[PDB]
Amino acid sequence: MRKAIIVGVGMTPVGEHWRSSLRDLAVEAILNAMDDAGIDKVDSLYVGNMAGSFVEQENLGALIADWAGLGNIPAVKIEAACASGGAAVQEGAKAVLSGLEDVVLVVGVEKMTDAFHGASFVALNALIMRLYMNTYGYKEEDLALFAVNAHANGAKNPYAMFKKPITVETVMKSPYIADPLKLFDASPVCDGAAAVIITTPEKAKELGIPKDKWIEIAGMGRAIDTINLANREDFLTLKAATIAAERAYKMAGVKPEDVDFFEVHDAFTVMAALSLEALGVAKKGEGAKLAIEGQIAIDGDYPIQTMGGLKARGHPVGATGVYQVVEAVLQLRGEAPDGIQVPDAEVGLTQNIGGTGSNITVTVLRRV
Repeated sequence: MRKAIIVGVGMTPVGEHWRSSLRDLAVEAILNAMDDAGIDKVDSLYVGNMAGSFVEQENLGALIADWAGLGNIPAVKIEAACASGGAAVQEGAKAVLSGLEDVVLVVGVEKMTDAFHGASFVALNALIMRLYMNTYGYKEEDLALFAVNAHANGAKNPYAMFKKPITVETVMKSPYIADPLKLFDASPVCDGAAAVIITTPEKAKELGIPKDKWIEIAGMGRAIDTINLANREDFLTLKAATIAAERAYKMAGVKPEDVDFFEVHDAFTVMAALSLEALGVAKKGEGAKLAIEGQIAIDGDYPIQTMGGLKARGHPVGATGVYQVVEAVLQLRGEAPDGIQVPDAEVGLTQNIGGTGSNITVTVLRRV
């Protein structure tokens, strides 16, 4: 009958950090998260990374524990493809919820500016894009609003990689990657590191962290779907998203109408729309309609991409899931950058998609 609360969050700017190492980014996020809680030591470490790889950087937990000076603590790496970050937080909370560890650190870190499966993935998302518009009567210009929303909300975010707003012709005149899909329909590949500190409220009071910093892990859901795309029920439905979302909603006792913002996997514009359809917010075929009707703005009914999303804050795969959770915490605490603060945030949601829908994580955070 325990409860799980995040008491510290920290992150690095997302960008092309050519001169930085995986270490510098990781330890930065960790230290900046252990001070947000005022903490000196953690009990265990969970790591998210979907490869930066010296291969010697495949024993990542022990490296990071050494680099951040945590001690001879337990540490492991969680990986669910591009949802590892999203999953590591979940595994981290289970540790505290188990009763075996009282302060748990979760760090996501990715350096893809190193210093076949991207092309195929792009072409697949693009066939999905043609399917979505042709089926539901949408146009490219409609889905472009998802990029405009992200670039707006990232323009007010010091940590984003893309900090200037844009117009729909900015995307409609970007180079095609696919014939539906363009440069600005697609999130950037980049570096970054984010970190979260999870505890139980008893140890939290024992350590003197004010209840003003506590954000509760209220709902957790994670599900797989088939890797074989010829055995999927529908291409315009992400089934793992729905299953995980249902589990997390039931666990937290909320409904989609109760939650005030959604950090979704807007790795491509089609995925933001499909994510909203699958998370319960919109009906099948009406995911992009919210974008046309503007309801995805900060002040809107269904704010998404609240600090830039994946398209503007950036997609450092495997820290993305941790970034989605730190920003949600910062939106639930009131400590959100000026210009992007969801008005009166009590419940927030986060969604990390790995593979083609093969492993999806949903988490529901509540204020306490």
